Amino acid sequence: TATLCLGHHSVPNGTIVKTITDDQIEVTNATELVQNSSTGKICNNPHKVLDGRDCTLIDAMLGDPHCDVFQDEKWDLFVERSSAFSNCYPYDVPDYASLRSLIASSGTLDFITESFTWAGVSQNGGSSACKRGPANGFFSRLNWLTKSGSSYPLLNVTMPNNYNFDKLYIWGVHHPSTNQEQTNLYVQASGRVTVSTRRSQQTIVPNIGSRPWVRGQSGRISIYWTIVKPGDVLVINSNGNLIAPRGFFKIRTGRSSIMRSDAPIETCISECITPNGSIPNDKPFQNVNKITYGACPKYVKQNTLKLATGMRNVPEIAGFIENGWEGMIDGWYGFRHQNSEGTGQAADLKSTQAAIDQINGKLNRVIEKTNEKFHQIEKEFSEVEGRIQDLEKYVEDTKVDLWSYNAELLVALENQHTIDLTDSEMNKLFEKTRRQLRENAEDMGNGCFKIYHKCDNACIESIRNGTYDHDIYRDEALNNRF
Amino acid sequence: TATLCLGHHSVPNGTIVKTITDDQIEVTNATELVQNSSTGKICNNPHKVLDGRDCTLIDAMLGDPHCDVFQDEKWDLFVERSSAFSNCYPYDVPDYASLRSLIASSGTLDFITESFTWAGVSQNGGSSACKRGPANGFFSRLNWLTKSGSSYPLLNVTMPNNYNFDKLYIWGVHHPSTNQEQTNLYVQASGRVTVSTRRSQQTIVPNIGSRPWVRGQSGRISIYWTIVKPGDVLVINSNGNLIAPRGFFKIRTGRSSIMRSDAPIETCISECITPNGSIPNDKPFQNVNKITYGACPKYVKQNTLKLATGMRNVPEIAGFIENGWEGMIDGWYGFRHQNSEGTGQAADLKSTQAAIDQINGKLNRVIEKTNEKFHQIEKEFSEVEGRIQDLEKYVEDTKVDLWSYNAELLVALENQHTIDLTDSEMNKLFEKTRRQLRENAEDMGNGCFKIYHKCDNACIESIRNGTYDHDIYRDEALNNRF
Amino acid sequence: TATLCLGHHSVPNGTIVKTITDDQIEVTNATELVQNSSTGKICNNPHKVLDGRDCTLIDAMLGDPHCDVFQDEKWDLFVERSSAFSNCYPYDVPDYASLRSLIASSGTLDFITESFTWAGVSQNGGSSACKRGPANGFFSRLNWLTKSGSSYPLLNVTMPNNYNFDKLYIWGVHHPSTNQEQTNLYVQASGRVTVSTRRSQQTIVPNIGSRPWVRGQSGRISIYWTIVKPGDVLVINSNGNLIAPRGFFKIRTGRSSIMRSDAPIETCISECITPNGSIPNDKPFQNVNKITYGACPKYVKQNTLKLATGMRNVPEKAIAGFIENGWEGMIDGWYGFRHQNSEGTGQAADLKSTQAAIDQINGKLNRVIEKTNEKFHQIEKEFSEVEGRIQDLEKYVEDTKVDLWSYNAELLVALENQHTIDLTDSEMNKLFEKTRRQLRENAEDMGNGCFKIYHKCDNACIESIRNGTYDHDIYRDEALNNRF
Ligand SMILES: *[C@@H]1O[C@H](CO)[C@@H](O[C@@H]2O[C@H](CO)[C@@H](O[C@@H]3O[C@H](CO[C@H]4O[C@H](CO)[C@@H](O)[C@H](O)[C@@H]4O)[C@@H](O)[C@H](O[C@H]4O[C@H](CO)[C@@H](O)[C@H](O)[C@@H]4O)[C@@H]3O)[C@H](O)[C@H]2NC(C)=O)[C@H](O)[C@H]1NC(C)=O
Ligand SMILES: *[C@@H]1O[C@H](CO)[C@@H](O[C@@H]2O[C@H](CO)[C@@H](O[C@@H]3O[C@H](CO[C@H]4O[C@H](CO)[C@@H](O)[C@H](O)[C@@H]4O)[C@@H](O)[C@H](O[C@H]4O[C@H](CO)[C@@H](O)[C@H](O)[C@@H]4O)[C@@H]3O)[C@H](O)[C@H]2NC(C)=O)[C@H](O)[C@H]1NC(C)=O
Ligand SMILES: *[C@@H]1O[C@H](CO)[C@@H](O[C@@H]2O[C@H](CO)[C@@H](O[C@@H]3O[C@H](CO[C@H]4O[C@H](CO)[C@@H](O)[C@H](O)[C@@H]4O)[C@@H](O)[C@H](O[C@H]4O[C@H](CO)[C@@H](O)[C@H](O)[C@@H]4O)[C@@H]3O)[C@H](O)[C@H]2NC(C)=O)[C@H](O)[C@H]1NC(C)=O
Ligand SMILES: CC(=O)N[C@H]1[C@H]([C@H](O)[C@H](O)CO)O[C@@](O[C@@H]2[C@@H](O)[C@H](O)O[C@H](CO)[C@@H]2O)(C(=O)O)C[C@@H]1O
Ligand SMILES: CC(=O)N[C@H]1[C@H]([C@H](O)[C@H](O)CO)O[C@@](O[C@@H]2[C@@H](O)[C@H](O)O[C@H](CO)[C@@H]2O)(C(=O)O)C[C@@H]1O
Ligand SMILES: CC(=O)N[C@H]1[C@H]([C@H](O)[C@H](O)CO)O[C@@](O[C@@H]2[C@@H](O)[C@H](O)O[C@H](CO)[C@@H]2O)(C(=O)O)C[C@@H]1O
Ligand SMILES: *[C@@H]1O[C@H](CO)[C@@H](O[C@@H]2O[C@H](CO)[C@@H](O)[C@H](O)[C@H]2NC(C)=O)[C@H](O)[C@H]1NC(C)=O
Ligand SMILES: *[C@@H]1O[C@H](CO)[C@@H](O[C@@H]2O[C@H](CO)[C@@H](O)[C@H](O)[C@H]2NC(C)=O)[C@H](O)[C@H]1NC(C)=O
Ligand SMILES: *[C@@H]1O[C@H](CO)[C@@H](O[C@@H]2O[C@H](CO)[C@@H](O)[C@H](O)[C@H]2NC(C)=O)[C@H](O)[C@H]1NC(C)=O
Ligand SMILES: *[C@@H]1O[C@H](CO)[C@@H](O)[C@H](O)[C@H]1NC(C)=O
Ligand SMILES: *[C@@H]1O[C@H](CO)[C@@H](O)[C@H](O)[C@H]1NC(C)=O
Ligand SMILES: *[C@@H]1O[C@H](CO)[C@@H](O)[C@H](O)[C@H]1NC(C)=O
Repeated sequence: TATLCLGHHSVPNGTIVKTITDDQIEVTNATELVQNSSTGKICNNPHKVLDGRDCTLIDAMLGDPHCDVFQDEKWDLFVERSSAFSNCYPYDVPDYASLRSLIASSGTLDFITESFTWAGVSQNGGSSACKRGPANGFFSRLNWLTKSGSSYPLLNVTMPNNYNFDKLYIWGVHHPSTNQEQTNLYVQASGRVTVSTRRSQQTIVPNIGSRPWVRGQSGRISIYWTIVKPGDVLVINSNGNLIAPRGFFKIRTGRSSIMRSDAPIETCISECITPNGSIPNDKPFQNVNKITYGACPKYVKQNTLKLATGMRNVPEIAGFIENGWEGMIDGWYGFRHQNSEGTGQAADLKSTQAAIDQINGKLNRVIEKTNEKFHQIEKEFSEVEGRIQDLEKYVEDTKVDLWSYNAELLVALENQHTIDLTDSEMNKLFEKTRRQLRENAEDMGNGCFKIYHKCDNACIESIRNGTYDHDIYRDEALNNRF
Repeated sequence: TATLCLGHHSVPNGTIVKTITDDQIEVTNATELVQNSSTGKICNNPHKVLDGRDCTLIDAMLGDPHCDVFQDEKWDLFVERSSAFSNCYPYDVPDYASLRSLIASSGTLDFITESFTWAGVSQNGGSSACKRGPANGFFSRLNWLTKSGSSYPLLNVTMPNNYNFDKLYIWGVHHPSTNQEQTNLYVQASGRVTVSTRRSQQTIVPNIGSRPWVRGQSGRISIYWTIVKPGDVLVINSNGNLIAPRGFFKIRTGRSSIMRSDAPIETCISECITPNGSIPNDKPFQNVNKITYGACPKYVKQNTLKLATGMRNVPEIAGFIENGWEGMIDGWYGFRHQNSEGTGQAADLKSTQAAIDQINGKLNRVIEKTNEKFHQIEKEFSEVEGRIQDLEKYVEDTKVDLWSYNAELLVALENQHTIDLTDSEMNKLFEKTRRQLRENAEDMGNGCFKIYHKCDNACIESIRNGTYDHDIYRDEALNNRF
Repeated sequence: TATLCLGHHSVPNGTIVKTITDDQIEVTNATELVQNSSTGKICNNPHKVLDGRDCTLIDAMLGDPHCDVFQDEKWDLFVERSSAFSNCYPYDVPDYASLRSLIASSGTLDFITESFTWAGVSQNGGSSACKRGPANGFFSRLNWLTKSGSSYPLLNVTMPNNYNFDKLYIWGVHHPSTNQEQTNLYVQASGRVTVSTRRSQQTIVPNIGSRPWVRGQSGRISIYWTIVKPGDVLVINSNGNLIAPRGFFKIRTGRSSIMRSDAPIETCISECITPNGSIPNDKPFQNVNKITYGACPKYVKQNTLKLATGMRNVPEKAIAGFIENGWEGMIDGWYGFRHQNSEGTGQAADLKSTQAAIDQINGKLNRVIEKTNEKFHQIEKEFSEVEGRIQDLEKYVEDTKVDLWSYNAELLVALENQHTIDLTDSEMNKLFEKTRRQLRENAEDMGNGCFKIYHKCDNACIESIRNGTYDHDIYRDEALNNRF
């Protein structure tokens, strides 16, 4: 007689995962699917990262003197720091967020000076709240007009767009603190500013009243913008309180954006940037921050998700029935034989290769490699606003919940199918071996066959290869069994 | 000889479910996953529910006399009734929804009086449209200023924030019906109101014109609000038409919200509130209302979803092949034996336990227990508005469709796997029994084994336990079978 | 002895699909789930499609002369062309998109004229920028008021809503180019327009200043609207610069909408319309356009998704069984028997297992996904100008929805293919095991899916085995001598 047993490998330290059917099952190998940490640094490649330091994007656009270093800059990602401050004439922007988003998306601050003529007024007004060295100054891209002599005439100027790209104009209106100041700077008791194209118009009447002192001044300035398409024309008509433009900004379509962060910038390479720093993108999910730029993993709420990579781990001649082989390091499935010569062991390459090829590349079949997103909505707020902020928060929360559910279900399903396939492979190998031994062998019921004839080492090798001929040993076996 | 059959339990009345593969299959037990009814009452525990009977939140905030009972109230959920009405001076709020949302989210009406000084004007103006008993009155939190003698001087007042929390100020502007009324109440022919901090400013010019009578009055009032951060200062500068504040409201961050409902409030306990009433949250899905507050099931479009909790139900010695055992009430899987002593029956505990432990707790592996949401967007509207309302409706519709698809797919998948696992358990038990009987038994092909030796009750019990020794009965069987 | 083999059909040209476990597996039949093409025409049935031609919806509402043919029209879908233009007095609409969406959703332009009284002013002002034939004209639904003699008195007019439906009023304000023009047309140096109900009010002060010439004019007009509920009243109070309404529009609730397209309209039937044209809706997914109207498939990013309809396709390499071998010579069913005997070889098919497999395969996708979701009026999804916050939010919402539905479609196809392959394999194995059960001890398995029967099993014996009425005892003893 002889013994031929079939078995599968096991490891001393396994990992616990979750399936559709079982909450905890131990397997021989697993991988983590959620990225949960960052180095805390922002890499300067391959995206062009521009550090704003102590300047906001709007202050750099307007021409705050301590931001003069930012003239005509370009970026892929503009990083705004929390220590930024303003040091010029106090101002406000109706719909600040929209202008900020527009400028950030455009990705450039290229400015072209134009030859405006302002007949009968003084130009280049200044203030002690915006100092350029020792002298009083103002925003570098704006022109503060006041009366000349004792008159402030009606201004009526035009500028056509004879290029083939769009023009962006930034202009403003001054709000004085008293009626006496209004008459002192602009002769008329009530100013008016009108800015129009062939398809749009805006008219502003200034507001008068005392306000809290900011850098010594109780007056204010309001900022507005206008876009002029190719073939159109801009007309400015005003009888007081005009803060004139000095030229226009180019506006482009691209993949630029802006981000708030305090992380330092270092020399390295990374495709995914968050406010916490750069993160690697080899995993499909991340838990670091829902604000991202570049090729990034999808944000989820879970901090860990384990995907099974090997078969179930069963502690440890016998077969595979509730028994694993801790002494096998040559493969996943294999044979053992007990004989007159002695015990021997070998592995099955075909079933191991089939299992590995099935397991490898599993998650790429369902989920995409990397989703690249560049400019998105704001997801953190500093002031309370109401309806629109509520809607933005609701949208983000809904998206996060749905993607977290997707990730959980996908991991559970994949683990279930991996376990099932490994078990089926083992059973198929056992059944094929049973098919080869037609009537000369019997199943012991523990995954092990007993062969009734003399099966030496060459006999076992013939069985393992698949060239076993039962007829040769048929009659003898029929004598041993009955 | 003897007969040993394997079988599974059956029930007289089963339930229909749907799987991935079959449109309808009958099982022995199932559970409903969608909650589709409410008692029609709102429970007063554990959330603090405040009923605004005849008052809206805005009217209670401003100080409508018939809302005077609501001064300095707090809530977790404010319930607005459809029979609420206004009984004071006619008014309107630019961006009513935003102020309503922010007050509701704050969750309190705590008001602190401040000592404003208004020099040269008369205070506490009233109207017959807002009666406090027999006398003419006004909103309790606002101060109506008019001329004193024959003059209305320029008002210029300031108030600093020396606390460590934010302040909310409510103020207003009066719109008269005629120019004569304008000059009669405020000496100047055109009023103006300016309210500012160091970081913001608002200026309002009143509108003059006749309007439809409301409680005898053709004039109107417009309401505005301002938030003052710690370390900032509020400045009010007015030439006329000012409705002054009397103090400030505390504004907080929390989980409070507001709801429109007509359901009565009763003494009970429930964690999930809808406009239809309170609902239990033991099920993962609900169909009652997409407006919810608290720990609630997810809203879906389906009114019923059945999850299988038992094996397939097959109508009814024989085995398990296309035959169930209605006479088995001691377990799920079991043995029957036919012998010289007589027929006998028993149940298998291990396979039953494995099946039950697999079935129990299946849905908790994929879906979360309860998602708590407190303040969300509005989902029902009474007027047509356009762009923003279209966006809100679109967002809600997208969310509902995606979650309904998720629920349908999850139920189908879980039912498929439950059926598969029960079938596999039965087959495994049969194969194990076949393994134990090595050569002394024959498979009848109906799920039954024919034993060709004398197998008495003790022999049956040895087979069932797993201690059956074939060698003892080997030779005799070989004589009987051949 | 005799031979009995079990096998399954195969085809000379199979199709590749993807499952959860395999990147590529070849099956005998598959179907495409994504619609990726259109005929380029919009069908005029069953929806009512109205071609705007050279007019926008707002211009047709206001009464632009070259749009006069659109008076009192109705639609289910309004189609705006890219060659539309305006040919009247220059104007602008604050919140243009909201008014456009409201009118498009209402679905009608039914107008009722009312008898307003404007005492002390002249009516029916016109311009050379808006010509009706040879004469100067104006919008047909608006009345341009102007001074009479040397005075422009204060106007207070009222109109009550005594019906049981809502009223929509469109009105406007004129912005002159100079102060002299302001005093010439309206005596007062600063005009004012107030429009109010019991629950709302709006007041407009006109703006003065020079603007670029549009059809000879530097002045402008601004357009506003007001809704009056049943039992309410409208009051108009003005002392200059008013563009008065002539009546009211009916406003309805329904499923009407508007779409931008240049596709021509033809006589045909189709339930789903896109800017590219009509598309059939027999498939659950589409890749043509994310803008749709009617009963339409869900938009996804993938251009193809193949769902398996048959079993795995195995080529055909002494008859053999189903083990790594298919039967190209079988055209009568999916699973079948073959027998080798003294009379000769014979073949037959199994009807029960084939029927079970087909009934499982048929109608699988309808169990999970709904047939058709009908959507009528939605948000805008393409923009011509940069705006900022709201446009960013709309684009973000649409992108999120598209990504989630694409993931759903991919996962569903993979899961369904996996289960189809599993069910076909299980059916074949079950048939083989049943056949093994019938031959209790009278036959031996060769291990290639084929049994060999030790006794004399003729054609009638084969048929008895196939039917399920084979009795082993009859041939028991004889086989027990052949085997041992
Ligand atoms: C309408 O109401 C507003 C608000 O109340 C008034 O605005 C105030 O106007 C006064 C006068 O212009 C302002 O007073 C000035 O404040 C400056 C800043 O003060 C800060 O810094 C100093 C020292 O750094 C601190 O001590 C102080 O507490 C503040 O923290 C001062 O620097 C100015 O000093 C000038 O006057 C002093 C007088 O002794 C001279 O010695 C100095 O050399 C210098 O000339 C000055 O005191 C006040 O800040 C404004 N308030 C606000 C909130 O901005 C309007 O004036 C009022 N309008 C009318 C018509 O009444
Ligand atoms: C600008 O245009 C508007 C719109 O027409 C005009 O506003 C109207 O002004 C008049 C005069 O002030 C208002 O008339 C008053 O209406 C009150 C409410 O009437 C309702 O209730 C009564 C009884 O409950 C009903 O019979 C009636 O049909 C209404 O349902 C009346 O109570 C007032 O009564 C006073 O006058 C009568 C006259 O006999 C006396 O007997 C009374 O004691 C009392 O003194 C009064 O009739 C009218 O309501 C306003 N209309 C609207 C829509 O509000 C402006 O006049 C106009 N501007 C100018 C400058 O002309
Ligand atoms: C404030 O600033 C604005 C902006 O500059 C000024 O607006 C301009 O006003 C002038 C005067 O009315 C306008 O001039 C007129 O332009 C018409 C259109 O010109 C177009 O078409 C012609 C031929 O088709 C082209 O050659 C031309 O380049 C344009 O493409 C002309 O048709 C008018 O012609 C009149 O004058 C000629 C003079 O020879 C006569 O022969 C004609 O019969 C006719 O009477 C006229 O030239 C100009 O278009 C306005 N510009 C814009 C951009 O709108 C304001 O005038 C200014 N306000 C003040 C107070 O200064
Ligand atoms: C262009 C111009 O007029 N610049 C002035 C400026 C403005 O007049 C003012 O900011 C408009 O609100 O004001 C400057 O300052 C003045 C002080 O020097 C003076 O003591 O008080 C004035 C207020 O009553 C005013 O603040 C400034 O901003 O530096 C002077 C500058 O030339
Ligand atoms: C604080 C004050 O002036 N209160 C007045 C009030 C206002 O003057 C008015 O609401 C401003 O629009 O008006 C009161 O009523 C008046 C009537 O008594 C009078 O017959 O007609 C007036 C209109 O021309 C006005 O309606 C009121 O609202 O009760 C009187 C109150 O003292
Ligand atoms: C109802 C009316 O007053 N219609 C005028 C119209 C308006 O006065 C004007 O559009 C208001 O801005 O203007 C018309 O044209 C005028 C020219 O004929 C004239 O040479 O120059 C005027 C400007 O100073 C004005 O453009 C028009 O629009 O056709 C004449 C019409 O009767
Ligand atoms: C990445 O940075 C964010 C900053 O927003 C961290 O999130 C905050 O974490 C603190 C500490 O737990 C909380 O108090 C805040 O409420 C969090 N903010 C938000 C918006 O969630 C986050 O923990 C950081 N992640 C890593 C891995 O460093
Ligand atoms: C819960 O209350 C809502 C009220 O919004 C009910 O929904 C309405 O039901 C009526 C009657 O079928 C319809 O005419 C309305 O169109 C429904 N409104 C909406 C917004 O869908 C709902 O039926 C109630 N549910 C239960 C279980 O009582
Ligand atoms: C249906 O029409 C849309 C029009 O938007 C086509 O999408 C455009 O295709 C062109 C050509 O590749 C691109 O340059 C544009 O960027 C696309 N626009 C958008 C918004 O995606 C689309 O290809 C058409 N589909 C069919 C099947 O004809
Ligand atoms: C576990 O699987 C990963 C593949 O994801 C492989 O890189 C790793 O070497 C495996 N671990 C062991 C111990 O084989
Ligand atoms: C059906 O299953 C539920 C558990 O989901 C259990 O409470 C109930 O008793 C079962 N019904 C029967 C008849 O066993
Ligand atoms: C493939 O399946 C479709 C239905 O899914 C059927 O119409 C078609 O005839 C099938 N092809 C063949 C060759 O049977």
